[PDB]
Amino acid sequence: KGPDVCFDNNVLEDYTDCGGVSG
Amino acid sequence: LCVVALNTLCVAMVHYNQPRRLTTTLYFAEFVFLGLFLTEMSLKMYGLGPRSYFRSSFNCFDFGVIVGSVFEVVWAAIKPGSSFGISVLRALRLLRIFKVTKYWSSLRNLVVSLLNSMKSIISLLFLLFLFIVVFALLGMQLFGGQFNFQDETPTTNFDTFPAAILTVFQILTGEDWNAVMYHGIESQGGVSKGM
Amino acid sequence: NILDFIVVSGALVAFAFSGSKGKDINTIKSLRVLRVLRPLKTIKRLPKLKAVFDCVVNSLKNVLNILIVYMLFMFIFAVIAVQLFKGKFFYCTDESKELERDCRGQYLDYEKEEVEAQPRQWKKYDFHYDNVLWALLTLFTVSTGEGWPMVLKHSVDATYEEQGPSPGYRMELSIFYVVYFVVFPFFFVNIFVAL
Amino acid sequence: YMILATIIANCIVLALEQHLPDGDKTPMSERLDDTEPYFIGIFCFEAGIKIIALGFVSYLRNGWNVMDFVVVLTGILATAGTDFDLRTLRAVRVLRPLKLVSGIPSLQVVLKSIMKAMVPLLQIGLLLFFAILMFAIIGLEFYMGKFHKACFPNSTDAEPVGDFPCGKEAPARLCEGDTECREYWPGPNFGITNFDNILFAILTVFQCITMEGWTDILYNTNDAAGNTWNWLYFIPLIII
Amino acid sequence: FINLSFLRLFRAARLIKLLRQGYTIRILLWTFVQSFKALPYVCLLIAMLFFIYAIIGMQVFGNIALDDDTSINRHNNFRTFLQALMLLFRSATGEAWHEIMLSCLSNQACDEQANATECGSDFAYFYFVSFIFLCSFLMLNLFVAV
Amino acid sequence: LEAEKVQAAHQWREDFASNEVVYYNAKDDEPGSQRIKPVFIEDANFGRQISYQHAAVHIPTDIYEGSTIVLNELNWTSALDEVFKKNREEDPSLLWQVFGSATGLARYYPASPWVKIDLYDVRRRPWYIQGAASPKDMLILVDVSGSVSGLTLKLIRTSVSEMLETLSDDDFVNVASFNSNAQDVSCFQHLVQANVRNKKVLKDAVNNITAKGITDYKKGFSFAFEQLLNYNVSRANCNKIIMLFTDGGEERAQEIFNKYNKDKKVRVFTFSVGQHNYDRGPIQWMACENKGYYYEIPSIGAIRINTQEYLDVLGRPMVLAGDKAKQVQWTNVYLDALELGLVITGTLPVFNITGQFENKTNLKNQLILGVMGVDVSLEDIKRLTP
Ligand SMILES: *[C@@H]1O[C@H](CO)[C@@H](O[C@@H]2O[C@H](CO)[C@@H](O[C@@H]3O[C@H](CO)[C@@H](O[C@@H]4O[C@H](CO)[C@@H](O)[C@H](O)[C@H]4NC(C)=O)[C@H](O)[C@H]3NC(C)=O)[C@H](O)[C@H]2NC(C)=O)[C@H](O)[C@H]1NC(C)=O
Ligand SMILES: CCCCCCCCCCCCCCCCCC(=O)OC[C@H](COP(=O)(O)OCCN)OC(=O)CCCCCCCCCCCCCCCCC
Ligand SMILES: *[C@@H]1O[C@H](CO)[C@@H](O[C@@H]2O[C@H](CO)[C@@H](O[C@@H]3O[C@H](CO)[C@@H](O)[C@H](O)[C@H]3NC(C)=O)[C@H](O)[C@H]2NC(C)=O)[C@H](O)[C@H]1NC(C)=O
Ligand SMILES: CC(C)CCC[C@@H](C)[C@H]1CC[C@H]2[C@@H]3CC=C4C[C@@H](OC(=O)CCC(=O)O)CC[C@]4(C)[C@H]3CC[C@]12C
Ligand SMILES: CC(C)CCC[C@@H](C)[C@H]1CC[C@H]2[C@@H]3CC=C4C[C@@H](OC(=O)CCC(=O)O)CC[C@]4(C)[C@H]3CC[C@]12C
Ligand SMILES: *[C@@H]1O[C@H](CO)[C@@H](O[C@@H]2O[C@H](CO)[C@@H](O)[C@H](O)[C@H]2NC(C)=O)[C@H](O)[C@H]1NC(C)=O
Ligand SMILES: CC(C)CCC[C@@H](C)[C@H]1CC[C@H]2[C@@H]3CC=C4C[C@@H](O)CC[C@]4(C)[C@H]3CC[C@]12C
Ligand SMILES: CC(C)CCC[C@@H](C)[C@H]1CC[C@H]2[C@@H]3CC=C4C[C@@H](O)CC[C@]4(C)[C@H]3CC[C@]12C
Ligand SMILES: *[C@@H]1O[C@H](CO)[C@@H](O)[C@H](O)[C@H]1NC(C)=O
Ligand SMILES: [Ca+2]
Ligand SMILES: [Ca+2]
Repeated sequence: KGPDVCFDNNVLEDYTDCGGVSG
Repeated sequence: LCVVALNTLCVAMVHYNQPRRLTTTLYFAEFVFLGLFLTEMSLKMYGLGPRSYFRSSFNCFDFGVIVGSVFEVVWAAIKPGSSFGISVLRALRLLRIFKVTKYWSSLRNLVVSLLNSMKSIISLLFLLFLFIVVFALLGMQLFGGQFNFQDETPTTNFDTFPAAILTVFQILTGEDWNAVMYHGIESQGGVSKGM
Repeated sequence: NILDFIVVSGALVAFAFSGSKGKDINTIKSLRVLRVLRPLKTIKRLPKLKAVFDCVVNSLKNVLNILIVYMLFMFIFAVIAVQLFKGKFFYCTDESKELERDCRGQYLDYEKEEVEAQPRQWKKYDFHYDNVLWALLTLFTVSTGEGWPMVLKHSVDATYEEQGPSPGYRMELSIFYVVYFVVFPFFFVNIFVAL
Repeated sequence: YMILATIIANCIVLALEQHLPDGDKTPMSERLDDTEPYFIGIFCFEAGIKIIALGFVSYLRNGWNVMDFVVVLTGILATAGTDFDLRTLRAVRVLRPLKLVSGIPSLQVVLKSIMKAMVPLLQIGLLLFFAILMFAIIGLEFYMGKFHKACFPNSTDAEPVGDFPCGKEAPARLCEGDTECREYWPGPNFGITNFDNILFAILTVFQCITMEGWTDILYNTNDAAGNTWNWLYFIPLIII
Repeated sequence: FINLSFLRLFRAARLIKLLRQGYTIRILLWTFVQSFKALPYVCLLIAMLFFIYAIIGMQVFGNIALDDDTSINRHNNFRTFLQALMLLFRSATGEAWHEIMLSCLSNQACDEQANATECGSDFAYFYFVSFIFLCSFLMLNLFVAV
Repeated sequence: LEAEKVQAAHQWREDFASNEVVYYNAKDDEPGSQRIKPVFIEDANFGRQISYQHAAVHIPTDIYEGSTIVLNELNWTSALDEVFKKNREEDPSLLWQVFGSATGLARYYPASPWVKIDLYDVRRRPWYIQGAASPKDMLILVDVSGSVSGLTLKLIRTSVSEMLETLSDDDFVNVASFNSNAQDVSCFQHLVQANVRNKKVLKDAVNNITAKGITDYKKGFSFAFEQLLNYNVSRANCNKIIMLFTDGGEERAQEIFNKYNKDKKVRVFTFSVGQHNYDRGPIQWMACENKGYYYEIPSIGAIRINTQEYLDVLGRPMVLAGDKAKQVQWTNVYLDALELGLVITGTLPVFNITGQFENKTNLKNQLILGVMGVDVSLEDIKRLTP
């Protein structure tokens, strides 16, 4: 039996920073 | 001549971690020297004439150096990064020292003969460059992509054309050519096969 | 006879200072190594050795003008190299860090499969271009041909005034070294032999 | 001047190629590979015009024309070659930059002038070869298989701790710590610089005369058999 | 009892026996050898240069501690006259003369048998540069004389 | 709660020269701090000597204490000692209470000296990993084309082996390799539970790969996306991530990303491994477009840090969920690093909420400050069951 908690694909996530623009 | 000597002294004092006052002083002295040299190349060109001024080869060199210095100055403001270093070439204007001596004729005749056979010099240099290119292509075919060893890939490899031509030039100079030979032999199989 | 005078006076001074404690031991060492000039006394006594020494000195005087020109060109190249490479020859012990403030503490050295704790220290390359004298020494080493691939790699990998190296950052800078090899070891040194 | 443009473009195409290990290829590699048969066709057309203008065995009487014909023939064979033994034929396309030597007679005259001063050097090379051979033989008589001993710790995994030869007791270099000099270890430089047979000795002597790493071989002999007499082999070798 | 292994060289000498067939190598080799034997004082001057520089290196950098993974070690050092001459010849040909120069500059760990605890000097710059220049100049002078 | 409240009121001093920080660094016999010499009385319930007067701080070998981030952490974490003491006061039978920061240092109570080389990293610990992010459905794509041969192949193998160590029994992982043809590195063919046996099998399989062929990103990504849509077998039904281990390429393949993940339901993490001059443009573009991140691994020393940082990306939905995403979780029975035997650790993440009253920063508040943990020994459970 797996955990019954899942946290992903939030609408308010920024995700505007990568490792490419910074460096 | 004294102005050129002072310019050489000013440009020879640049060093790492110099005081900011010295940096600003040199920055302004570069402009002052450029303006002075520009005023000595216009007054001497009007007092001699464009055809008579360009007759001497060293005056043509001076004009080229002045144009390059102006280009460096304008290019060092729109994008201040590194710098070509043409402003140092004015130190060659100290070659006027030999004029007052008895060795002016001997040193001037060597430059006259060098300029006389310029096409031969260019042809010889181009033939050397062509042989270097041919050997670089041969090295690219023989060892291109085969230098990826278990440890770090050597910089002196034959993967790209610039790397291959640098390797060929270094082997021509003769420094550490045995290391490149060992790397090639290891790439081709080792001591057993590929020797 | 002047040289004989320095030899004798230095020996006498060393003997006089010997009969005491180690007063200025560095001066004692200097006066001790001064005694090497004893074989030089043989040059005058042997007429043939004096003649060959005179011939060597005459040959040296025959190329003084070209030596001066070569030194001027080398100084110009050294100044250009200082302008291009001053401050950029610093590196951290581990390649992960790029700044002096970051190169502090200890890191893990993954060599010879032992992963040892090694101290991080912001060092400078052995042959650099911080000032004109260091550039002259580096260019002399390059002209001799020993270890010039290392300085070529360091120059190519140099990034900025106070930043650590990055491989293949500025490859075009190799042109400089190529030009150097075209002008000094190849050209200039071959006109010494001819002269 | 249209044939010279074909050559310069071919040279630029050759310089733009990139080689990757184990069969990997960049898209530009295939893009440039697709350009080859137009070059081969242009070269074959020019060769055909020169043939129908000059004949055969006086067109082939010129060495540069012989080189051009060999280049175009190898290219044609590569085009019609599906077999995998084309490496010795695809390595001929590096002579293409030499074709512009044939197109410019001034470069031909310069090359003739530079190469006419190397014939009297040939005898020197012959003498040089003799010297190398002689020294090689001497090496083969003294340093045959002397660099194969190393300080293996305990024959656990046959991994030497130091990259220097041995001599068991003797004036040669000894092991420190818990190591013994067991038989067989490739050699100083991956086992390349040694005097096992005449070919290895010749290669080592040729490396020595160029004064590149000769001191490493001298030190290897010194710590393999003592430093009393090894200088008498290398100093005359370097000098001569 | 007696270490006798040099006699094999005699057999390796048979190569010289076939050097007489060539009518253009013998006349050149003999000519250059006879010119060499006519100018011994140039060689004497070069030998004096080597002697002086070897003695100077002995006096200045003699007591540098021998360490591996460096340029002053059991193979290349200034300890004895023969070792100094070997170092000078190695630098004259040119292998790691810059590395040797860096290996002795004013701050080297000093040997545990000498007197001074900090031996070595920054005089190695001038020493090595002048030695290289003078050796090259005298060798070129000998070449041109021959 | 106390850690969040204290860290909210932080001034972030840029210099610590005049006012040094006072803390007891472990594993000890520099300007910016002053150390503490404790008494270290020998105590029962622990196998070693401990001191209840303060809390010890462990900093990894490759992380330099005295940096601005570390000094600020040692500043604002000094308020946890009072809560440590109070928690012990309410329960004298309490084992280690630890706070592992995202910076890298762990502050644990009671103070005790640390246990050759020390490779311990707090962010690699299972109790930190289970609370740093929710369970996941990792799928590792490996570029095994000709260009990766040499150093950048053993580096990729080591990176994959270290990445597998960040999974647990609640995560599901699979490893696939592609060179103009995609395939599985082993005989699993679908996601596995990523337990000890499956992880060992995958490590053995990835240690035996060879580099040859021409890269084709389209086929590899199609294989990965079709593998992540199985639903025939047991999975985690949580974070779906494709972790790409390559060097460089000239193709970004908008077609595959548009076809498979149109609504961006699968994150893509891309790693550039080795020292090379290949084009990194598409590698970073695929990471940016798919809610992922871009990492560079140029040597072995960068393997450990870069293979653990992706959990910062996966923690954004948890921190943006709010107080509902704050539950105590218990790890599997493992062996304590401080030589205490078999223990289980409670876990509770800590959020960075500086200036959240005005709701204006919201930029670095998407990451966790760290993870709190408390150790429960199996001997206590045995004692509760006579
Ligand atoms: C919790 O989140 C808050 C904000 O949401 C965060 O507080 C912020 O911390 C950063 C530092 O990480 C502060 O940044 C200031 O401004 C710049 C940007 O970092 C710094 O100047 C240099 O910046 C470069 C890169 O931009 C950097 O490499 C360099 O080291 C910096 N310093 C130099 C060159 O000296 C400032 O130094 C930095 N600090 C100042 C100005 O004091 C933000 O200002 C902070 N914002 C707020 C509202 O406080 C906090 O750190 C998060 N919690 C944790 C534990 O990190
Ligand atoms: C145109 C081209 C012309 C080419 C001409 C070439 C001329 C130069 C030739 C140089 C040859 C002499 C140098 C020999 C190298 C010595 C190598 C060596 O290690 O010898 C030691 C050897 C025994 O080795 P050891 O380590 O002592 O014992 C343990 C291993 N057996 O043996 C010993 O125990 C010591 C014996 C060796 C040292 C003395 C050898 C005689 C040298 C006399 C002077 C040079 C004679 C030149 C003869 C020319 C023809 C060969
Ligand atoms: C991070 O470091 C800071 C400086 O090292 C700490 O700031 C210091 O905290 C002290 C304790 O609160 C203060 O001492 C007293 O503060 C009261 C406040 O009203 C005043 O009486 C005085 O300022 C002071 N009294 C005496 C007798 O010293 C310091 O003033 C204060 N600032 C300093 C030392 O510059 C932070 O507390 C620390 N962070 C944490 C979380 O502890
Ligand atoms: C062509 C002619 C006109 C030039 C004459 C010689 C000077 C211009 C050169 C020769 C010595 C050079 C000096 C060589 C050594 C040094 C020391 C150097 O000082 C430092 O490095 C201090 C910084 C530090 O090390 O902490 C500054 C450059 C300076 C004086 C150089 C400045 C330019 C100098 C004075
Ligand atoms: C007698 C002379 C002419 C012999 C040498 C001929 C030079 C013109 C050759 C040898 C070195 C070559 C250089 C070798 C290395 C480089 C750097 C390189 O520049 C790049 O930007 C490479 C791009 C990349 O990083 O992929 C290619 C040009 C350049 C200077 C080459 C240009 C042609 C050079 C200058
Ligand atoms: C399991 O996955 C497959 C495909 O990934 C699903 O589709 C079935 O595939 C099998 C292949 O042998 C075939 O029965 C049919 O092509 C598909 N079945 C259909 C369309 O009913 C399959 O539905 C998934 N689930 C199960 C329980 O098999
Ligand atoms: C002919 C004699 C006097 C040589 C004088 C010309 C020398 C100093 C010139 C000729 C070509 C020049 C180089 C041409 C291109 C570049 C690339 C640039 O990004 C940095 C400077 C650098 C590397 C220049 C340095 C100066 C240079 C080497
Ligand atoms: C006297 C002859 C050789 C003329 C050459 C003089 C110059 C080039 C040489 C001669 C002796 C040398 C000095 C000898 C010893 C030392 C001690 C060292 O810790 C610093 C450098 C210093 C001070 C040297 C500097 C360079 C020096 C002054
Ligand atoms: C292995 O090492 C031991 C001591 O370390 C020593 O007896 C010997 O070198 C080896 N033992 C053998 C060969 O039995
Ligand atoms: Ca060399
Ligand atoms: Ca690839």
